[PDB]
Amino acid sequence: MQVILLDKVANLGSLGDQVNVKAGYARNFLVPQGKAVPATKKNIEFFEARRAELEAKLAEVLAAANARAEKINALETVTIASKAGDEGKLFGSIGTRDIADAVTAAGVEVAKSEVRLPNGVLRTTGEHEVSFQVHSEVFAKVIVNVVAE
Amino acid sequence: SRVCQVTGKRPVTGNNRSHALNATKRRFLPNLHSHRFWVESEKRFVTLRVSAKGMRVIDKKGIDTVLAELRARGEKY
Amino acid sequence: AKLTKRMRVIREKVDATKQYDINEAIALLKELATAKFVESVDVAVNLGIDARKSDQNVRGATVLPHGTGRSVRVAVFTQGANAEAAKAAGAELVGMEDLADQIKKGEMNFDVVIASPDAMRVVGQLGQVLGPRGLMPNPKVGTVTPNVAEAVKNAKAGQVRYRNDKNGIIHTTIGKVDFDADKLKENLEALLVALKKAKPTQAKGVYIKKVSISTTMGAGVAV
RNA sequence: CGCGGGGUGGAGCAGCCUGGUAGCUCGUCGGGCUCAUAACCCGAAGGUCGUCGGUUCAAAUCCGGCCCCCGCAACCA
RNA sequence: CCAUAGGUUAAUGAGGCGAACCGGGGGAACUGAAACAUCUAAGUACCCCGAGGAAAAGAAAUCAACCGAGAUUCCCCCAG
RNA sequence: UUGAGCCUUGAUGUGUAGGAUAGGUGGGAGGCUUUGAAGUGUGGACGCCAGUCUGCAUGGAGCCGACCUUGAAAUACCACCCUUUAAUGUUUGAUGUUCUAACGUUGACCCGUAAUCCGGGUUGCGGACAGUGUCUGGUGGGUAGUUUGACUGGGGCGGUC
Repeated sequence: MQVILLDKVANLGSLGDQVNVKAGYARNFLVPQGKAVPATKKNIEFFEARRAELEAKLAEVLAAANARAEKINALETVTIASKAGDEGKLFGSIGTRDIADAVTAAGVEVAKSEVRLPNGVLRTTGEHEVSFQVHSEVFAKVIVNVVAE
Repeated sequence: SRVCQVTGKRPVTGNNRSHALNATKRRFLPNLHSHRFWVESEKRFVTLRVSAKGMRVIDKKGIDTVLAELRARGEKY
Repeated sequence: AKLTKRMRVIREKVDATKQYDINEAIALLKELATAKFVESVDVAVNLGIDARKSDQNVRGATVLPHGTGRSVRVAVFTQGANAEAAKAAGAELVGMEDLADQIKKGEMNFDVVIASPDAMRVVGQLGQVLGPRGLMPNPKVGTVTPNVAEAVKNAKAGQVRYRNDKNGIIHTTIGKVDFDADKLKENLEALLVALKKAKPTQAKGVYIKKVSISTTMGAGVAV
């Protein structure tokens, strides 16, 4: 499928250029997010004034700086521990629905945690690393509790 | 029978010619794989047998309409 | 800095990868020449086509509408009192069968040779030394005529010689950096037509595709 | 006959594909080491670089012809 | 679990026998070219699906040649 | 991590003798230059051992040629064009590794089922390849079809249109 680009999704592709993508992937990633669209060749002459010089005017203030010195300097153990017995086996991680859980409900939704692992998912017991959001693009790290008190 | 179940491919008779010209048979036959769909009107990964270039038509018709065409031709899947 | 004071100026002024319209850049080219000596504005065509095959060879001469600004020595082969009239009308030296010996010996100081048809017998065999130099008198351009006092004005009207080099290039002058940019553009137009009129008809690959205009100690731009 | 290579003193092979370029071993003629040879040491003689052209500042080398060798291909009615 | 695989109930149609013709999609062989290689044989046999006294087609995204025509079908012609 | 295709910018050209690092081609006694050149140290590298470069501190307008003499050919300074060579931007590769959405499983367990013939579920293991369907250039004495001139004290070599 030929599509016109709207977002920075290609290293040789630019706003208002035509690229060929498989339709199942275009309908999964590009079209519903307003990042590239079918046809649209008749509208591109306005994209520079309507989008390019609009996004670049926000990128003149957001953030106009490099690196943070708040909430981000530390490393310590957190109140989060892993559920496992004396065989040391986890039997597959339930991740975002168990890692911060305190009630283990069955009639209602268990709230999805916003934490991020450096390895994506947990697999084994012991002293693993986890992180949480401290700003719109910035995450702070901690290690899990193994004393289980 | 190898069926693509959306682009009309079926096992059918025909010629093969390039230059000679010899009576060599072709019998037009496609490639055959399977894909797993999700429709969220039932909690299953729905498996269907398929061939090349069918997903562009499963998008253009919608999966409901593609399974409705199989019933309209009496074709089991 | 490894680059000289004059050279650093033009490295900021042009870059070979960039797009330029020569309808504005031929006026900028007047400012890229940095030689203290007399500079030239030269057209370069990059080849090819084969550099050795004689069937694909391009070698000739042409008249430019504004010339090159270079004053030239022109030789005239004529007999009687018409020799002094041809001198005054444009010839810089007179030819005789004593000068034909210097021509057989390759010793020449002239950019054009003119002949009267009654005197052509002095040089009519000399194609094997005048021809590979672009100097041979030819009736198909009027450098052989009973009216040599007109042909000497056509010789000083501004002519150029061009031949392909083994490297895969051919260079030719289109004027001085003193010229108005529309005189340089009409000389560029004229030269590219003179090379087009010289097309080899059985050659494979590019002939006139890749063209640039450049300057003495300076830099150049693509057409 | 086509295409890419082979042919460089009597016998074998570098050099050619970058124009500044002729070499080496063995034969032959010197000798040397040995009573003496296959080998080993190192000088001298033999130059249409198969064979004929083309072009220049520069081809035995590049682009061709002619005769043989190595190896199988296409370019028509 | 929702479902699916499977199961139960009600209404509806077809199945085979063939005679000859016939529509829809595929389709030889032995010949002949005095071999044989594109071509012929041949859309004939033969196969799957389907049906009526006929079948089928049908209202120009077609012909025509400056004149104009204005669905399909069928016989004598067009034409060896 | 870069073998290759494309991009961009830096760097570069010394057999040897005779003074010299002449890349190639074409110009040229005046031309490079005062916000700039040398040189050898802490410490490195290239190699034809000839010399020379990156970095840095300096010292502070230079300097070459003619004559003499090398070579096809000059020796400042250069338009234009290669060679080699490291990075930059980018696509693509051989490999190592990581994720699992694709793929295999001639693994395991469950359900259909007091049926393991094979479909679905649960799940481990490997992982972007294989398998297949062909496009395409070969090979194929196996397969499928097929060709093989005449005159002749016997065809055989020989004569012959």
